[PDB]
Amino acid sequence: LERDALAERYATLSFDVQKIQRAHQAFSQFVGKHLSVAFDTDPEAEIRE
Amino acid sequence: IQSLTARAPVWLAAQDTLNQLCEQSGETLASSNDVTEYMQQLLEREREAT
Repeated sequence: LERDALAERYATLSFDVQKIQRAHQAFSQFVGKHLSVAFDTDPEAEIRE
Repeated sequence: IQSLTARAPVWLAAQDTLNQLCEQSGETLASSNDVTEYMQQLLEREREAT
């Protein structure tokens, strides 16, 4: 019974670790595909003008 | 021409430092997409190192 809560907390921590890892990997892939145009001006407004 | 002239040194400087930065890295960078790929490789290496 005691170890039940320990395992629950460990599972929560492991899931948090996995989520952070996946977020970091997504950010890495992003920057790989993404930085070239990040934060640049909006074309649509210019095209409409 | 004026526009190009205005952009003339800026491109060259862009290359110049780029070359040094390209030389600062063992791998040679040839495309902006390749630049991003090298960047993210560096990020992954940094994450593993830490």
